[PDB]
Formats: sequence, C-alpha cells, structure tokens
Amino acid sequence: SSAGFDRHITIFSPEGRLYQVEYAFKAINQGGLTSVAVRGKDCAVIVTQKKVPDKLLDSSTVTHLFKITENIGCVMTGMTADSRSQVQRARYEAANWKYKYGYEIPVDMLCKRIADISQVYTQNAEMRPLGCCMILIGIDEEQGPQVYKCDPAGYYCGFKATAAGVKQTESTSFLEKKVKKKFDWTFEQTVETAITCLSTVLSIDFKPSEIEVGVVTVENPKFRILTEAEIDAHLVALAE
Amino acid sequence: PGRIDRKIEFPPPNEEARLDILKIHSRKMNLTRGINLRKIAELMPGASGAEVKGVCTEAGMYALRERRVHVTQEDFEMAVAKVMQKDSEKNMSIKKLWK
Amino acid sequence: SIMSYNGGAVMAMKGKNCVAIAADRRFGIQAQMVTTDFQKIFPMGDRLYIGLAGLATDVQTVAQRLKFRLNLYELKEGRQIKPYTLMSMVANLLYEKRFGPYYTEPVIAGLDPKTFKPFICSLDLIGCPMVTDDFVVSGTCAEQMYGMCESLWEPNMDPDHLFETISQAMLNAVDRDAVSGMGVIVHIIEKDKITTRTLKARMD
Amino acid sequence: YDRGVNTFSPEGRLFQVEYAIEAIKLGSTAIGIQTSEGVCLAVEKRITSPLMEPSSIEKIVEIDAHIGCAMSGLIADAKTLIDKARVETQNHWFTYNETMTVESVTQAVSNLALQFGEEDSRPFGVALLFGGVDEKGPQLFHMDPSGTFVQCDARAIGSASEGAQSSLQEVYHKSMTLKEAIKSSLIILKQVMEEKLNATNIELATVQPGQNFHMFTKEELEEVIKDI
Amino acid sequence: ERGYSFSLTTFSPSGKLVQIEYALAAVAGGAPSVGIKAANGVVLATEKKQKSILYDERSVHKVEPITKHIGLVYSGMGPDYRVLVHRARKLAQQYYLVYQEPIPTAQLVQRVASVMQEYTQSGGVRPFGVSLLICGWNEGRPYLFQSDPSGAYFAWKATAMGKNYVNGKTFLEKRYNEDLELEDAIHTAILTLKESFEGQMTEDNIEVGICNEAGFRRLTPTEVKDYLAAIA
Amino acid sequence: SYDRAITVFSPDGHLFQVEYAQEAVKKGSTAVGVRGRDIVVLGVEKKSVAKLQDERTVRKICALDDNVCMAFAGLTADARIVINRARVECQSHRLTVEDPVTVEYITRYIASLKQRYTQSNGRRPFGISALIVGFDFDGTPRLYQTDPSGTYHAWKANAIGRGAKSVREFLEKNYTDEAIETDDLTIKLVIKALLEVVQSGGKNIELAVMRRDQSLKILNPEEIEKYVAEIEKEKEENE
Amino acid sequence: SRRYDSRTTIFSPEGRLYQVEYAMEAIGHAGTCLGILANDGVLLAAERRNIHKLLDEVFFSEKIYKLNEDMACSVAGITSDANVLTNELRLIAQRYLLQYQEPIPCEQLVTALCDIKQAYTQFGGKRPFGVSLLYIGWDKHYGFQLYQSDPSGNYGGWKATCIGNNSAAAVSMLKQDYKEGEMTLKSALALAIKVLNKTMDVSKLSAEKVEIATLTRENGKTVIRVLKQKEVEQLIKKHEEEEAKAEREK
Amino acid sequence: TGYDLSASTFSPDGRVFQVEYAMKAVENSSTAIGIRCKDGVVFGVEKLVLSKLYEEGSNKRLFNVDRHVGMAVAGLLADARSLADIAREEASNFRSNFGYNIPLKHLADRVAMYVHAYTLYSAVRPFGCSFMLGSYSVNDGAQLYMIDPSGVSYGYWGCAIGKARQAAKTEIEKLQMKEMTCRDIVKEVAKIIYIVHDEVKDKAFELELSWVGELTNGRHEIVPKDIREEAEKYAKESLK
Amino acid sequence: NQYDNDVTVWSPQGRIHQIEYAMEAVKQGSATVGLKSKTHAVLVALKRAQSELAAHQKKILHVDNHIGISIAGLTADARLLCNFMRQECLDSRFVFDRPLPVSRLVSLIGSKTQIPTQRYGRRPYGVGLLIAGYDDMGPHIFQTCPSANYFDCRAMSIGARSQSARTYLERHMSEFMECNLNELVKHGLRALRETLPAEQDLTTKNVSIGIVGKDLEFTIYDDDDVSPFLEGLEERPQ
Repeated sequence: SSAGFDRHITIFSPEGRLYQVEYAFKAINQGGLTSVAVRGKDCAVIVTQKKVPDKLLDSSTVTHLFKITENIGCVMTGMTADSRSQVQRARYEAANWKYKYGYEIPVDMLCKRIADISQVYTQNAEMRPLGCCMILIGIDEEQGPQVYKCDPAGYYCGFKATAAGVKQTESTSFLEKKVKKKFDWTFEQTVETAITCLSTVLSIDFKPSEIEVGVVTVENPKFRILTEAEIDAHLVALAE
Repeated sequence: PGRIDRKIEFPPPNEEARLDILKIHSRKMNLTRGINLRKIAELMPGASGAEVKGVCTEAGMYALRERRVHVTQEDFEMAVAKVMQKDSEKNMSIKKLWK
Repeated sequence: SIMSYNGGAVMAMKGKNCVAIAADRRFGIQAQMVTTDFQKIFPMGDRLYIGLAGLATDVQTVAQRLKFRLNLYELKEGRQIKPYTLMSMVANLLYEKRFGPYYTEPVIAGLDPKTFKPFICSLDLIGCPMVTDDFVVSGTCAEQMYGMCESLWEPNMDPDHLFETISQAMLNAVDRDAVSGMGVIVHIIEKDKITTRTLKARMD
Repeated sequence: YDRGVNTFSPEGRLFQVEYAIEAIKLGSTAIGIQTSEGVCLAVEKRITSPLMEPSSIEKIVEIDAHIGCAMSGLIADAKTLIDKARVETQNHWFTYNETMTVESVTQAVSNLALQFGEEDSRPFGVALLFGGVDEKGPQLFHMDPSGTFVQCDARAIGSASEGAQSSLQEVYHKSMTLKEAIKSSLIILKQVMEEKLNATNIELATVQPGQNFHMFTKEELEEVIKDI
Repeated sequence: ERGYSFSLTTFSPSGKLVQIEYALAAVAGGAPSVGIKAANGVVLATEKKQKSILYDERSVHKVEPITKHIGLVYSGMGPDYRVLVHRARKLAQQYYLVYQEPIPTAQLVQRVASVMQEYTQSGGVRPFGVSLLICGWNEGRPYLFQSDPSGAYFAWKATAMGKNYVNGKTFLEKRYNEDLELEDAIHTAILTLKESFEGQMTEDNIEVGICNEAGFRRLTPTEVKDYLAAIA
Repeated sequence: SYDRAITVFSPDGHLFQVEYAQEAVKKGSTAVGVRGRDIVVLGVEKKSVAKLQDERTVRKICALDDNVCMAFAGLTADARIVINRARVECQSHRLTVEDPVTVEYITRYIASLKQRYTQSNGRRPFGISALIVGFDFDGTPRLYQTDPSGTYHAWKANAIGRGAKSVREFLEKNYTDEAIETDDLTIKLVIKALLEVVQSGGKNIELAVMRRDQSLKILNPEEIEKYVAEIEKEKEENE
Repeated sequence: SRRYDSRTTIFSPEGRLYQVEYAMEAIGHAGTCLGILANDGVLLAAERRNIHKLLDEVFFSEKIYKLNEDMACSVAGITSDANVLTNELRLIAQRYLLQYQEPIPCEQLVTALCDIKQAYTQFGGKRPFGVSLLYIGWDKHYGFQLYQSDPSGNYGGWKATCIGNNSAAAVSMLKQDYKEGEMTLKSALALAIKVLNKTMDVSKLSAEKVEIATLTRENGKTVIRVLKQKEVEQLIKKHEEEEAKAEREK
Repeated sequence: TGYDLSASTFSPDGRVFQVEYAMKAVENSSTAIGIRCKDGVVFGVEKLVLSKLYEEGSNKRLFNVDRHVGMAVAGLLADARSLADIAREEASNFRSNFGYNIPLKHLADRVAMYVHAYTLYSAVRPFGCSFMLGSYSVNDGAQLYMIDPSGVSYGYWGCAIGKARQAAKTEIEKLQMKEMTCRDIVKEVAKIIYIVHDEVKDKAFELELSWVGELTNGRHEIVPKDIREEAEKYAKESLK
Repeated sequence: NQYDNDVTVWSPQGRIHQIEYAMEAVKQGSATVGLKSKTHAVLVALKRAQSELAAHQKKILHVDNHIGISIAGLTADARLLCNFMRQECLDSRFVFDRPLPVSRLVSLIGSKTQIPTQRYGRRPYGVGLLIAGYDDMGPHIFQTCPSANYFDCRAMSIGARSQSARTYLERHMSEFMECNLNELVKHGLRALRETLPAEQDLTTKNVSIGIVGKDLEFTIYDDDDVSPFLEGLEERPQ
C-alpha cells in the first residue's frame, strides 16, 4: 500500500519495504543490453554486446568497457548518462588511494567506496539514486582474479561467474549448470563459455563486431580490450 | 436520567474474582493434590472471566487424551498460555521504546 | 622568566603502600608576597591528588578545566577514574594549547581505585607524560629537590619514615630558593586514611 | 489552498501583492493636499475606547526636519519603513551636507517594497503619503506595497479611498492657498467619518517653506473647527 | 542542497512515531541471529546464506570486529550496516586518542545509539533499518547489548533477532540456564540457529564469532565445520 | 538554515497566524490593571491552585527592572522568553544611557521584537499579550499593552484573558475620577472588577501595587480578606 | 520540495496547539513516576515497565539519572529522547560550576532546560520532545525541592506530583492523604508503597518491578541513596502487615 | 501523473518523465544538421523569419566556443546561451592549467557532466537544449559530437536536431563522407535544408552555414555568405 | 493544472507555463515604440496617469551617455534590472576606460535573467525592455522578454495592443533609413497613435521621446520639448 509519500521519496512502507530503490533495479533494463562476467583460474573475461542502429555512428565511442586504472577494468549497464558519472567517481577515488596510501588499490576496496556513495543517494530523500550497475575485474596479489558487482541499492559481493543487464534469470541459470558440474577453466574454456552463454540466451549466433572482450590475465595484469580480428579467432574456434 | 436511572457497568474481574470463578468451575471437576489455583489467576493479566471456562475446557481435554482423571498444574499452565493469543508484538521494541 | 613570575615547588614521593605529595604556601609577584595560604594541591576523587606549579593563572585555570572534564567522565560512567586515565586526560588538555600553552607543570600522585598500588607522574607544559618509580618534582627550585631525593630515598618505606623523608626534602630545598617558602603542606595518603600536615618552616 | 507565494497568475498578475492592496481598505483614511504655499496633511485616529489615551496613537510621523508621513494599514509594519526612512536621510546629510529631497527619500523606501522571498518573507501591508518642502518647492508623493512610486497633487487613501477622491476632484484647482486647503480637507473628512469631529479624532501637520518644522497641536485644531 | 532540514517523522494523533514502527518491520524481515552470554564469553551466531552457488562466501562478512575485543552483528538490512560500522570504528578511536585505554563496551552503545537517535530526529533522512548485537569482555565480566532503529539500548542474556525471533525467544528461554561455558553456548547457539534455516548447515551457511577474555576471536570455517558435527 | 514562509496573506486581505494567536490569548487567565496619580495597581484572576502544591514558582507578575512591572496572558512558555529577553534590554540600556529605562522604551523593544518575529520565515509567533506598568521620572504613572501582532497602545484600564470583553464593559460603565482619588478604593475597585470574572473567594485574586517610589509589594491574603469585606459591606448599602 | 513538509509550527484553526498536544496526551502511556517531600529527605518512585527474565540489570540506575552531586531525575517518555536531554542537562550543570565555583541551584537548572524544549517547538519544524521528567535536589536557599517538566517547556513547583496517566488516580489519593510538615523517611516511603500497590496493576507488588531512590543531607554531602534489594522487600512485608492489621476491623 | 513533477523521483516502471518532457521540447524546434568530411566539419542551421521580427543576422544559433570549436544549438534558445558560456569558461581553464588547446573528447565530457547534474535534484530542472560540437586538429582530425538533454554524448558522422530529425538524416546517409571535400559539402548541406521544411507553416527562412577544418587552418569561422553565394543557387536547382 | 505552478516543473506538452504567464505581464503595460535610422535611435513611449491629479508614470529612463531603455512590465523588476544596468556601464568605464558596446551588455542581461527561471523558489523577471544604444558600429534597437531571448531588430513595439503598431512599421521599414530626425521621430509617433482609441490622442502630457545618435548624448524629452515634435501631423481618418 501507499502511506504518506512512500511511492515518491525514499521512506518506508507499512510492509517494511521501500519502492524507489526497487524501482531503480528495473531502471537498468531500459538500456536493452546484457553484460556477462566470468572468472577463470588465471583470468577474468568481460563480454558485452553493443547495438549500433545507425550507419552514421562511430564504432569506437560506444563501448561500455571502461578502464578505471591500469589493472582494473569495468563494464557499465543501465542508462548511459548515469553510468559515466559513476566511472569518474571510480577513476577519482582510485587515484586518491595512490596519493594517500602509496600502493595500488585492491579491486575489493574500490567497491566499498562506490557502494557507500550509492548508500547516501538512497539515504537523503531529496535526490535521485543513479540507477545503473557496475561490474569490476582485476588481479590481486596472492589472491588471483576477482569479480565484483555494485548495485544502486549500495551493496556488493564476490562472485565466480554472474551476468547482468536485461537477462539475469536466463543467463545465471545457464551458468549454474556450467559451474557446478566442475569443468576445467584455463583461458579459452573461460572465453568460450563466456560467448556461448550470451549466444544461447540471446540466441543470435553473431558476427565478430558487436561483442567486446575485456580479459585480464595473471601473466598480463594490464586491462586489455580485444581487437576485432582476434575476437573472430575465438569465435571460429568454438565453431566446430 | 428522565428515563434510565441506573447504569451499572461490568468491569473485568480482579485476582480474587478470577480465583472464585475458577473454584466454581473446578468444583465439578477432578483435581490432584499439590496445585495452586491462585497462580492460575495470577497468570491472567486482566482476564475476562469467560475464559475461565476456556481454561477448564482445555485442562480437562489434555487429561482426556491421556485417559487420565488426574490433572496437574502444568496442564492448566498450558491451557492459559494457549488462550493468551494476543496481537501484542512482543519484540521488546514496541513496549520498550516508550518507557 | 614566566615560570619564575610567582614561584612554586611540588614534590611527590612513592612509598611502600602509600604515596605522599607536598607543596609550598607562597603567592607573590617577583619580589613581593601577597598571602601565605595559596592552594596548589587539588583533590581529584579519593586517594588521588594533583599538584600544580608555575604561573598562578594557569594553576587555577587548568585545575578548573580538569575538574570540568572529570565530573562529566565520572557521570557518563559509574566508576571513579584510574590514575593512568587521568594522566592521559591532562596530556590531551595541555596539547590542545600547543602554540600558546598553559605555563604550568602538573604532578599527579594517587592510588589504585581497585588495589592499593601507588602511582606518580609529572608532565611538561605541552603534555609529555613521564612516570617514575621513586619521585617526581616540578617548580622553579627543581635542581635543589633532585639533590634531596637522590640521597634520601629508600625503596620500601613505611608511612612514618615516608613523612620524615619528604619533609626534610622540602624544608631544605625550598629554604635555599628565594621565591619559594612561607610554609609547606604535606599530604600523606594511604589505603585507610588521608593525613594532612603543615610543617614549621622559615617565614622569610 | 496553499500555492506558491511567488507565482504569476494565469491572467498575468500576482497573487499576494494583489492581496496586499486589499488590506489597505480596512485602514483609516488620510488626506494630503499639495499647495504652493505648503503641504497640508490630515488623518483620522479612530479611537475605539475612552479608556485608551489618544496621543499614543499617531499617524503623522516626522522624517528628518521638513518631511511628514501618513500611514494607513498595518501599524507595526509601517514602523519598519519609518525607522529606515529616518536613517537614510541621515546618511545623506552626513555624507553630503545637504538635505535629501522628498522624491529621493521615497526611492530609498520603495527599494525594499518587494524584496521579500525565501533567501537573500511577505510583502508589507501599508500605503504611505510622503509630503515635504525641498528645493523644487513643496512636494507630495504616494506609494503602495507594490513599490509603485508616483507623485500626486492631492491623494486620499484609506477606508474612504473612492469616496474622498471623487469629492476632492470636485473642489480643487491649481491656485489654492494653505488656509483654504486645510478647511477643505476636514469637510471631506467629516463626510466620510462615522463619529463627530472634535480635537481628539483628527490631527493636522502643515509644512511650509518658511516654517519648515511642521507643527500643529490641540487648542488650535478647535479654532479651525469652530470657524467652519 | 537548499537548506530544507524539515523533520519528516512526526507524532501521530494517537501519540506514536509511525516511521520508526515501520523501520522495525524491516528488521523482522532480515536474517536471523542469536547472541548468548555464558559467564566466560559471549557467542554471536548469524545465519548467512547465498541466493545461488555463484557467490563467494569469503567476501562479505557478518561477524565484524570493532577494536580488538568488541564484536558486532546485525539482523536488519545490508547496506545500512556498513555505515554505522565505519562510524563505530572511527568513534572508538577518539576514545583511545584521549584516554589511551580501550573503550568499554558499555561506552560504545551509549555513543552509537546517540548517533542513531539524533539521526531520526533530524530532517530529510529516514531512520536506519538495522538492529545490532554488540558484545565484548571488558573488566572480567562480559557484556551483550542490543540496539534498535529508535536508538534504544538494552542488556540481554540470550536474545534473538531477525525472522522467527519469537520461536527462538521461547527456545532460549527454556534451553539457556543461568550459566554455561563458552563451548556449551556455541552448542546451543547452533541448536537455535537452524530453527528456520534450510536443511544443509555447512561451514558456509553459518558464521560464528566469540569474545573470550583473551579478546574477540572470529571462528574460521574450519572450526565451524569441525564443531557442526553432532550439533544440536 | 530554514527558508519557509509561515505567515502569508489571505484572499480577503487578512492574515492567518495572527488571528489564530489571538485565540490563545483569549484562552488565558484574566488580569486587569488601572492607574492613578501616585500609585498604580494590577491584579490577576483565576489562580486555580491545587491547594497542596508549591506556589512561589507559579508567580506570573514579575519586574523587568526596579521600575517596570509585567502582567501577561496566553501560554506561559512564550512569556518566559520575552521576559528574560526584556530584562537584558533594560539592563543594557542602563549601560549606555545612565537613566532608568522609561516605560515607553521597553514597550517598543517588545513590540518591535514581536513584529519581526512574525515577519521572518519558519517562526511560530508568540501567543502572549502583556500589561506593562511603570511610573517614570517626574512621577508619571501610565500603563501600556502589547498584542501578538506587534502593536502597542496606552490605556487607563486594561483587561485580557478569558472574558476580557465583560470586564472591559464593566470598566466602561465606571469612568469616575473619585475611584482614582483614594488609594484603597482603587485597590478595591480592581477587586470589584476582578470579582465578576471568577468565583473570587478572596483566594484566587493575586494583586500587587506600586506607589511610584518602591518596588512591587504583593498584598497579603489577610489583606485580601479585609478588602473583600469592605467591598461586600459598601455594596449592601444600596437599600 | 514543499509538499513533503509536515508543518509542526502552525497553530490549530481552533486557536491552540496541534503537535505538542499529541505528545502531552501520549506521555501517560507506559510510565509511572512520583516523588514526595515535606521534611528532610525526598524520594523518587519508579516502575519497571517490562522485567523479562533474560535481562542483566547491571547498570543499577535504570530510570534514575544522577545528573549532579546534588540532584537527580526520573524520566518518562521516549527512551532515546531522554538520553539527549540527560546528556545536555548534565552538561549545563557543569558549565555553571566552571563559571562560578558554586553548585547550580535547582530552580535555574530547570529553566535552562525548558528554554531548550520550547525553542524546538516554535521555529525549525523540528519534532518536539515527548519527554516529561521530574526533579529532586537541594540548594542553599530553600532546600528540598520538586519540579515537573513538560514537553511544552513549562515547569512548576510541586510536593506530590506524578507523570503517568495511571497515576492520575494517585493524585486523587495524594489530595486525600498528604501531610504538611510531618514527613519522615518512613511515613513517606510507606505512603509510596501504598500508592504503587493500588495504581500499578501488578499483584502483590513484586520487588523487581519498582525502584526507589532517596536524597538526604547527611553532614555536608547531600547523599543520593539508591536502595537495591532487600530493603524494598521488607518494606512490602511491613506494608502487607499493616494492611493485615487494619483489615481486622472488617 | 503524480510521478512526473520532480526530476528526483522515479516512475513505477523506472524512468524519469522530467527528462522525457524536456526532450520533446527540443523536438519542437527548427532543423539544424551537421556533417563532417575527411578534413573538416560543416554546420548548417535553418533559421526562421516570421515576417520581419528582427534584423538580418540576429540571434544566430552558430556559436563559437573556442578558436577551433563550434556549436549548432537547437531548442530553447535562452538555455543554449547558458551552455555556450559554460563551454566557453571550461575551455579557458584547460588553457590556463595545462597550456594547450582543449581536445573535443574532454569538452564533450565536461559539458555533459554539467547537463547530467541538473537531472538529479528537485531544486533545478533539466536543460531544454541539444547541440553539436565540431572541431578540427592536425593531430586528431575532425570530430563531431552530439549532446541530448539527458547527457548521453558520443560520436557521429552526421546528425540532425529539430522537428525534421528523422526526415533529414534519411538522405544524409545517401551521401559519402570520406571522398568529399568540405567545399563540396557546403553545397550539399544547403540542399538538405532546402529539401525538407516546405514553406507551408513558415514561408520565409534563412540559411546560416558555419565551417571549421583544414581550409580554415583549424580556426572556426562562418562561411563567406554574401561572397560567392553558391549555397542557395545550387540548392534551388532541385525543383523537380 | 498541477504542473502549472512552479518554474522547475516541465509540462507533458513540453512548455513551461510560468514563462508563458510572464509574457502576459508584459502585455498589461502601456505601449512603446523603438526604431532607428543610419545615424539615430529614437524610442517613443506612452504614459498612463493613475488619476486626474496624479502625475503620469515615467517610462523612459537614462542609463548611460549612449544607452537608454524603455519599460513595459513591473516596477520592482524595472529598477532591479536598471540598477544592474547602470552598474555594468560604469565598471567598464572604470576598468577599460571605454563605453560598453551595446551588444555585449545585453548578453549579460540574458545571462542575468536565466538563473531566476531555472532554480526553485524564484520568479521570472516579468518585464519588457527596448534597449536603444549607439557604439562604434551604429545605432541599435534591442528588445528582451522574460524568457531571456534578446532580439536585434530595426523597429519593434511591446506593450498593450502593440500588434497594431507592428503593422505600421512593416509597411514603412524601407523609409526608416534616409530620414534625418524630424521625419524619423514623426514616423515613430504615428505608430503610437494607432495603439490608441479614436477619441483621445497624444496631448504633450503622456508621451516622451528619447534620442541618441552619433553627435548626440541620450536625451529624454517630456512635456515641454515634446511640443516642437508634435506639429505638422494629421488626424486619424475614419
């Protein structure tokens, strides 16, 4: 039910709920776009398609793969204007970790800084809570790769493989049966399962021009965006 | 007052009043020694008197399912606690932010 | 100098199960006394005193700011204050005035509120806490008081010989000083009771 | 029924400034006439009870030395505008050694007539009649809570707003005298007031080019009544 | 902002505060917990599940330390918990920079709740939706306290929050006696933890932290899996 | 930091909060006050004592200085702020100008305070109405009053509280100079006027006089018995 | 922006208060306090509103807040809004001693709080206090004093006041049975045990449900006595014996 | 209704109607197009003359932010001059702090974060404007950007703002881009404005062309309009 | 009607109604006409008296030695922008020691009136201006609006029934160049008299004329020197 102004500002309902945050959970889905995060044993793959409807539109100013630091990359879902404001916060507070502390920020500590900022926007009743998601990858010293996800509610947790965007209940249900059967995960087994999970949920069987791969390696800790030629190499390899 | 001269109310019963009604309903029943009817009235925080029957029904019914004509104080203690089903929200936070 | 504007001499000596503190009884302005009963030792609870010396403004100012913060501490809790917690409390209050400080040097001498363990310490004018095991002194006539207590201290001292020792340490060191004198008061405290005596000194 | 306090009407006007002009109508009437011999000025006190001492109620207030006033509306809101208008004539004299003209007094008062808001309140509820003698002869000005400064020859404001102005234009011309303008104003007042005309209901204040200090008390007001 | 600062929590005509009563409804729909004081240590036991097998249980922690000997759990919501933990971390340091002595557990709860009461009276915000269980062994005798979104504080012996707390409240009223040991307390905290949990209780379904007189000690999942054998 | 207008205009040309604040003045105990030539008098009705509780703290006639005396109406919380504000102003005026503060200067301080307190934003106006009585230099007994709107006047006999219109109508039919000639007649006149307000058994009438040479002196309850007796004695002589 | 404002400032169109009246009618629910004096000594009776078996009671001063070396208070209302006022009023009494080196009298401490509670009702749109508390103490001018605080910011001098709506029947007893200058530390305590036996609905007056704190003036100390465990019980056994003796006339 | 008052509240499905209302305010405005060749960017703005109503050259919507940066604002003209001052002020601080000319990738991002910040609070409204950013450099080539009222800013080759948005860009993509000099583009822009917007609702209209690129040495200026007048003569040849 | 209250709130039609309600405040004022030539910029205004004894409210007001404005809206918003207008002219006179160009002055005005049309709690400045200046490139006639859209025009008119004045100016805009002063002014006041009813006209008491030019400081004429300008006219035919 609606009591007071519970449907408008961030206050409580009589049922112990609130609505503006769970309205923001389906503020992501109007983008019409899906991102998949898969962690391996020595790598972390980020695969996400893009839609280019116009011929008079660049193929380089669209990609949601953003470089936070030299060792931390991210992908953005939700709406576009709110996602880029979230990235400049992430670029900035990763730089203050270097100036204040001296060593490079962990990928786990950066999601605490982001989720506490999204807490306050929920918390003050006179501003908008920035509906967009946030998925990070990175290599940690003596911990291996990591995958984290932030939310507009303002909470994070660790992951092994979890997609976001529009199709979660279809993509994660595919990834549950993929992981719990205890397969191997080296490099290309991770990349091939990251393509086919998007290729069975969306059921497209595309051409190597819409998806982008943002893999990071233990041997190569730099965040790396793949070339269109080598994306085609991984795609025809899984085509038997 | 031109029509009705007498307006007699009926308050909820007191501890001795709960005790005396309890002795009337337990008079036709079968009791075992070593039992305190006063504590049964003392476990009723402002009862109604109508539920003194309801305790005497639930106590004899629990003695029924054992095929036993004897009844203990513990049978009455489960009979009162069954009828005391109030929407009081005993989280120790509704009656406790307001001391 | 500024510390020599009024004078003062505060001494605290540790005994066996008891602690004693002593101070002088003079209030003057550089050559000219005004009275003979200027208080320099203030009680902070039971079996725990504090002595102050230096500029007479900062003596009475710090003794009221510390009493301001002590009663709020004893009411937000239920217990009395431990002697270590008092030393950390005073060292905060002196360090907040880092650039323009209080020209005073406190001396804390008390007992344990739980056991009977004695405690002595002295602080600088900006709040460096220094605990010892034998004695601490503060005042203008500091060097004369070190000459007493180095040649007049034993480890295990009953309260009778503790009083006879700190009395001879004060009556000989202060009578060598020029801006200190006019009577000496001595508090000897212990687990059972508190004894306060005023000595017989040279009144010049 | 609670809209914005600063909101244009769909027809184009304002909401609360329109209500401010309505709140002048309940006030007492006041008449001032500009004449080349000098400015006369009249008001009605409207005594409510005989226990009330009348001379603590005033409507004519001097400003510096040669400028009078006449309030009609809320009393204590007018006391803020008076206390500012006194100061702003003193800053003009202790920075220029000359008397501030009657027009430029009213400009300084009419600046904060509509300077209300949330940052940087409500509009005032009183209309005024400033009259004085400066270097351009005698002057008479009129303002309102909308800050619409204007000059009038003989303005009459208050409760008898329409009734006096119609009767005043009936008997007025350019070459008046001062004694003729004084007796003509109280003829208008006794037609529009409800009580009788004595030395306690009305009061006058005439400023002259020679007699700069406007000065009028009892035992002379009775002389003007009995001669008409 | 603008400078509004108007309080959105007012008195009902009946004479109650409505929004604080609704914040207690969000606490009751949280994860269950149980905290037991047993005369030598205090045992905090939460009930930590994952929605899928894809999460990582070594990332988000429930039983959280404060200084060295003060543990703290919750039963309300998730993101509001991390604010007043970081608030209580910093607040315990100004006690130590002034007094040079570890803060008593009674002293934090006077200060955390005074943050939390003043937080509700202020304007433009909502109250928290988190109740706490703060414990610690200071000056010999251990302590176990509970806060709430109204900002009140209590002193329990064995309480339970979260979902089905009235079932755990009657269970602990019968099971817990006046005094036990720490090992008897862990056994009965698990014996009330899965009153409404699922069937499997692995090392990742629960997470238990204790406060000895040696200090706060969070149990690793090895000892939780080694103690969960023959539990309850 | 609060920006919200509370007192706005109405469509007919009135206010809202000022007429509402005068209602709270109407729900108060009545207190009258007259003057004379050497001695002033003021008294309050509706004491409403519990007759088992303390009464030195329920005193609502106070003095701002050694010359000026107060008598308010309305709610008691708003009076305490205005009184302790006005004690500061009449003490700081004495710091600059060496005179005692006139009764005219202290009422313009209260009335101009109470007006700008309604002009501003986010501020609940006061709900009191004072009777300011004090005889200045040159022996000038006079009394003023205030209003929650911020106006002030000079009266010769005021009435406030619950049923002021009945008391003001009683004083309206009592325009004599003989009652302001004798001192105890004027004090009994206040007791006569306050008699037809409450039940007035000589125990709910607290009056205080000032003879323009001394601070306020509360009359005794034994004095109030002899004053109520001589009022009932001369009233029965109409036969 | 502006349609979310609650308007806790505007008068009622009737011409009275609208927000403070809700709290002053709320304050009678779930609280019972009183205090009596007529001679040397003054007490404070409290009431444990919920005494559950799984509780510590390690604080030993639950509702009584010793706010000074000479004064204490009994609070009733919002639990947490009490902690704001008791932290404030304890600090007002200490900045007075810093300024004058003289203990704060009981009169001008209560007026210092009632100016704070009033100012959060007039301007700001803040939620007002829902706290009504009592005052005891001793000064150098009058001695043993009682005061009654209100959420409106109004106080008064009392001798037998109360707080709770259940204790409105106690005022009818205290008007019926009160002595003027005959108080002891036995006649005052046995009266309060007689009040809480009738006004509380707890049968037989369990000693873990009441709480009594007294203030006496010993030599120069103003000893604030908080009596704990067995003196309450023998006071009940004294009171039950006098009830059993007086009923023999029946 | 009820959810479309503040820009801070969300709809019950998860969007913001205050941003949605401001976008179609920009839609009710005259057509302004932009297109880049291989070595420059050509702007074209249709300008309406009611009967006389002003001079010949008033209120021109071809602003001039920097020495090498242009504007093609369309929509509410008053807020367009606000963004033109913010973009002017932004490019000077890059000059003062860093010492060289502002890249257009920053200048689109710095302005769009200011447009985005007026879509979060109930105190302010979103800007009712949309505009184009055209530049040219010898180390970066020519770029063309595009900012909506929400704040979504990325690259294009040809874009169009106004009433005739989808109707004009249909024949922009019929042209070629790489194999065209910008002197050829000037007479190609002039027919697109002349083809669309028939003289039915508005009889008389103007045509202002602005142009930056390799022929203009990187400096931005208006084309010689009265000189050589090849735009409208070649445009009116499409009479059949 | 719930979105027709504040300035921050947009519309489902896409049009802010508080600006649309501010345009109607300009039409309540009296009419005034500004035009120019090659060498001069003349604006002529029409005054209204409140009563028969009160003086006429003034319309034209002096700003600088080469800039003068007219008025068509409120009076508080008149002097609030007037005090901003005088302040900017003497700052550049103080800093650069040169008169301001007229075009970049008005760009400061449109930036000034933008802030109270976007933030909460402020009204738009409901006022209309006719800024007539002269600088190093010729005379200028500028009009503004509460929507903060300034227009470089050659001849406009704003106020009540100003549509009838615009139709006179469109069919005479060609003659407004080769005209010196006397036929420049008397073309302007024929536009005002077509904004009048057919029973009253200009009577040297409700009309003022301001001229600024190449060798002429901005001079305001009223009630005495208007009479040489009001001669050689003809009555309106019917």
